[PDB]
Amino acid sequence: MANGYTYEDYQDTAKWLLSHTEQRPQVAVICGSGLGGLVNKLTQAQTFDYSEIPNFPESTVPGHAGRLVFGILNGRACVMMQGRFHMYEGYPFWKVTFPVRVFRLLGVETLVVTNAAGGLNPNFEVGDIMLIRDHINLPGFSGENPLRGPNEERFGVRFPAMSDAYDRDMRQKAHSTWKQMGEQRELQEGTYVMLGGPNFETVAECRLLRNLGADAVGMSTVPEVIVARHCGLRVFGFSLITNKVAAQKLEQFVSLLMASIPV
Amino acid sequence: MANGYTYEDYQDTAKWLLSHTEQRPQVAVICGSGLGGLVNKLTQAQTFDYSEIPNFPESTVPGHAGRLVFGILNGRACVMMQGRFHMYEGYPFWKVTFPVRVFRLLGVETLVVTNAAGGLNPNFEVGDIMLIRDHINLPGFSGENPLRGPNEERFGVRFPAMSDAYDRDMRQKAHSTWKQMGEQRELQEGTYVMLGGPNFETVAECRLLRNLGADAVGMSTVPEVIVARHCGLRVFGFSLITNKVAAQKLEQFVSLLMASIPV
Amino acid sequence: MANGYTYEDYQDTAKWLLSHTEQRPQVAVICGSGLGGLVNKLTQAQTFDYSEIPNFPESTVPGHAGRLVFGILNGRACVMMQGRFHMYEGYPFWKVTFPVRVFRLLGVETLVVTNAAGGLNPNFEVGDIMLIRDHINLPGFSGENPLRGPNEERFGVRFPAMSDAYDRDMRQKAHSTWKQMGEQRELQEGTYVMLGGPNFETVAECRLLRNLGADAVGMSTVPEVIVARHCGLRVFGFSLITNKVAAQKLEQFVSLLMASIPV
Ligand SMILES: [Mg+2]
Ligand SMILES: [Mg+2]
Ligand SMILES: [Mg+2]
Repeated sequence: MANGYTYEDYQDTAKWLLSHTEQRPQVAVICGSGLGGLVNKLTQAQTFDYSEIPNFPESTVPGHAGRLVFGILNGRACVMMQGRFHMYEGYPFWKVTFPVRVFRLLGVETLVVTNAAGGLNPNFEVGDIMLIRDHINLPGFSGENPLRGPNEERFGVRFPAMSDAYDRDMRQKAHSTWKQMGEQRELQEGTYVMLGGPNFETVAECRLLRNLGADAVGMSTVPEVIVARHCGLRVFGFSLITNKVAAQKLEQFVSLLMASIPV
Repeated sequence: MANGYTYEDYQDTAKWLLSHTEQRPQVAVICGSGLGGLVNKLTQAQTFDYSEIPNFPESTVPGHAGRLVFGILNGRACVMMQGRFHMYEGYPFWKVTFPVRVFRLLGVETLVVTNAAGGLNPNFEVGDIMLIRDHINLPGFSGENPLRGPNEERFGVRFPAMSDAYDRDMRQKAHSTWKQMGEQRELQEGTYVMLGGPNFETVAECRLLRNLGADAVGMSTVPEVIVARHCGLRVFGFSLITNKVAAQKLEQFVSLLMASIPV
Repeated sequence: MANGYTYEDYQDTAKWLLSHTEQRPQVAVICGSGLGGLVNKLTQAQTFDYSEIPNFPESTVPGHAGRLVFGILNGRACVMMQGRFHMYEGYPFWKVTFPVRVFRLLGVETLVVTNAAGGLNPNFEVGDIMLIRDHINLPGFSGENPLRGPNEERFGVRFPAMSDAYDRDMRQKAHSTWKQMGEQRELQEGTYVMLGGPNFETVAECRLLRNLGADAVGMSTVPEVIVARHCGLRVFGFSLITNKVAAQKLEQFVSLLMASIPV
């Protein structure tokens, strides 16, 4: 589906935000299912319901508060999406990813994505935290892509590379930080595969996905990462393994990682 | 694509049907390609062309009569779709699956799906009947799903499970019944994979599908099963292997199975 | 997505072309990325910008000139698409494939497709030329197909076969011709897989594709081949391996092949 937002639309929203808060975050965090508590660590917090922000889509899924919260996390200025958007809600990817481009226009340089996923790797257990090393974009194979349509050169190039999407340096930082935390369970890492949803997978589908090389499965994140890389944002993320085919722990982990982010 | 039918639309159609026949079926059967003769076993039959039923889509494929027939099959009150709808016809899944929700609103509790499929399992031969044990929804991987869009809580939940889609008890019943039939060829069973169509598969595609764990391939059924499970219908079905990459026999088989359906 | 062009639309465009040139090509060639120089071998050339041809879509990708050139190539009357259309540009397949049906209505009998692709087969090296033996249509698995919607019987059948898409005889001709050329590097051949794009693949995606049996990957061609076969055109093509996950050479090769095309 071709994008319906104009560059000016993104700019209008960014301007509105800049004129409503003194906060100037360099980092943006998208909180997935059951990860909304991450905004509780914020100091000097300022909240905006998605409904009050011009052009913003709305979270219709339970567990997704639908609020944009600016604040200081571990001495770092951040902006968090307390809840996100999903294709299964009826949103084309250009709407699901709208905030990512707005963040770039606010001066954000790093995007942290989080989600709740089903574990396909047999070595994963419920409660595991998997650093996303790579992804498999199934909807993208059929053309469902947030970048579909005329390319906005002011954001990025026509054919963006995706092989280096998840920042290697941050991957290293995450592991070092996990060790400083003294966690008994090792920090997992792997490939996240996105499918449309909303129904849960069949066994045949799960076997298929695992054999495709996927370690975790979900219905989000990938489109946001694609748009982030297209506009030049540094990206890193984690999947909270909510079941085998921790949230508070991940929030703590992300808070410590703020200190490791460059700039 | 987001659903265009409102709950009331389904209700209007169900009401129209209830006011045009005294029949009150507990079972619904969708007859796929070359399986239209199944309506010939019906007693006290009452037919409605899809064109005369408010809100109903139309069968444009040859071999699909495009008629809804109520009647008694093996002493069981049934409603049969003599012909179905397919995505390749240009129908979004919310239109392809419209009748399933109407059946639920008529008081139907069990849905039997049938189709003609190409055999991927090398042990299948033309004329084989494969009980559907599981499915692989390729269109669903890219987001093409009848459940896409706002969830209608009056039908079902936001994230329905699909791993237990094909009723285990009916699976057992089917096998016992097949044995009572004294059939020389064993009743096959496996995973059905759906793809969009309308063109037939290439060899490379067939090898791919088989290696994905699929036993049979077609361009229908899966969306109907997803909608059925979402609204709570018991589901079971069969693929008539029309070629290696029986109709009358399957009709007889389905007639006997009526006695095995609960309620 | 259902086709938006009527049979008459294709006919109008074909009529316009026939009334603007004396050229009556029996062969059509679609020049992919970096293959636009092929029109330089044409004698008695007549060019039409896509923008001046009624109903024609427009090439928005760099390297795609967006011109239709009629001319004589190796004593053979040809019509070449100097640049093509892609789904990632925002075009549904029925627009991407519009020219193919116009060519059929001009009296064209053979379609030669070319593209630039990434090599998945580990035995391929940059600069390799891969004769397309078969394809894997990922978008087609989810229903994204140029044939989706009501079937135009005046073009072809409802369920066209695709297993024999790439003409075997031309495959043989290509190899014989390559040998006459005295090329030191062997002519490769294999399966081309199409995905939507526009972003480049991740490593996980590349491993997946290779394991699916694909030898080369790109974001075009497959839809054109499907439409060509549907309307009865003889089809053959090549992928120029532009990188491992020659243009002038391929142009020379295609020029020699004109003599091998039947009729
Ligand atoms: Mg404040
Ligand atoms: Mg009667
Ligand atoms: Mg001239």
